[PDB]
Amino acid sequence: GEAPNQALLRILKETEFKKIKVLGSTVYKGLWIPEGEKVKIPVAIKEKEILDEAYVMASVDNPHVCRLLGICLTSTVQLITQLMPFGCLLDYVREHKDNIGSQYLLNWCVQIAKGMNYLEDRRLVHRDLAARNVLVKTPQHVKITDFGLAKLLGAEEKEYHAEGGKVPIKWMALESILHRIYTHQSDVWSYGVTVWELMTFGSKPYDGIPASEISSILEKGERLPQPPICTIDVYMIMVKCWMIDADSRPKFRELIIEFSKMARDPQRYLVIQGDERMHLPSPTDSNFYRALMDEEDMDDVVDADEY
Ligand SMILES: *[C@@H](CC(=O)Nc1cc2c(Nc3ccc(F)c(Cl)c3)ncnc2cc1O[C@H]1CCOC1)CN(C)C
Ligand SMILES: CN(C)C/C=C/C(=O)Nc1cc2c(Nc3ccc(F)c(Cl)c3)ncnc2cc1O[C@H]1CCOC1
Ligand SMILES: CN(C)C/C=C/C(=O)Nc1cc2c(Nc3ccc(F)c(Cl)c3)ncnc2cc1O[C@H]1CCOC1
Repeated sequence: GEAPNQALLRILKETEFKKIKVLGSTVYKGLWIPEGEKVKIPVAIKEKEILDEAYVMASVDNPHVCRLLGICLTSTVQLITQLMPFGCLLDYVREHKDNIGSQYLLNWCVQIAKGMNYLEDRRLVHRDLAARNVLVKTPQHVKITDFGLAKLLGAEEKEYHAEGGKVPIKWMALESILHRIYTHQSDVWSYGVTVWELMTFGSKPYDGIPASEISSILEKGERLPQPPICTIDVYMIMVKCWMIDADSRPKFRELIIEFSKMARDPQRYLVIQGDERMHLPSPTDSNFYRALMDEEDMDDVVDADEY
């Protein structure tokens, strides 16, 4: 029981949207033009459980998390958000398997963990983290989305018990599979899987194995394998995320740091054939920040903004 959520739910008129085109099953492309303000805000449009998803998206503000611009009540309920032009990261990495480099992959890892740590501070358990629910604003800026299964926790409450509903098994932590328990530390597990998804350029977890065998696979000790491009340093972290003890997994704030240190020297932690040739994103604020210090300190210098 925390502070009054004082977020503003904004109701939007049908007459403000223009040039609506479909994306698939429902979500749409579109343009929002607020009352005669003469500006175009590109938007996505998704068509009472949906009103919970709205409450959440309405209530979150952070550079690596999608915010609801508003809802629309005409005919049926519609969620309006900023259009992310490059779509979901899962499709993006598949689409650019042979054009993605090591700096990008590590930059996204940081950005996601940055978003998730935020959600942890707001007491939200996402419950459906995966590369499909990470979207691309620009190639070097990704955001977390899709709070359809998200749940808020009390100040008191540490876990969330589920009543039975469809959840993707191959991202789920073991406690979630066996005991229907959800915690920030189960989202950590899912984050590990998401990193595995990126480091294998959009491969399918446990490809071939059905969902029924999963709980029993993980009980036996087996995990996802070490991606070819991953040094033991990176794989270690993934495996740490998939540990049986929820409290022994990394913590999203720790994951920021671990991945941020690697991002200084991506070619030391990922070995991508043709990485010399790949396109590089803009230097990170952190990587810039560090070069401005004395050479003696730079070994261990950390940008406080990621701490
Ligand atoms: C991934 C395809 C994909 O994600 N496409 C896509 C989504 C999207 C969203 N998503 C969204 C989710 C929840 C929600 F409440 C709202 Cl309001 C939106 N949001 C904005 N823009 C999006 C764009 C988008 O795509 C782009 C590519 C073509 O042009 C748009 C496939 N997995 C689902 C498997
Ligand atoms: C992440 N990497 C794997 C690939 C990097 C891709 C990238 O930067 N792409 C793309 C970058 C684009 C870009 N960049 C840009 C940058 C700085 C600026 F100031 C301005 Cl004004 C523009 N501007 C316009 N279209 C683009 C389309 C891209 O890609 C489309 C077209 C074909 O494939 C998808
Ligand atoms: C920064 N440096 C470290 C290297 C730069 C790399 C780079 O730009 N790469 C690559 C750049 C690409 C590019 N750039 C582009 C830029 C401006 C434009 F107006 C237009 Cl139309 C296109 N467009 C399409 N594919 C590309 C593939 C690249 O790399 C792939 C294909 C070969 O191996 C990996």
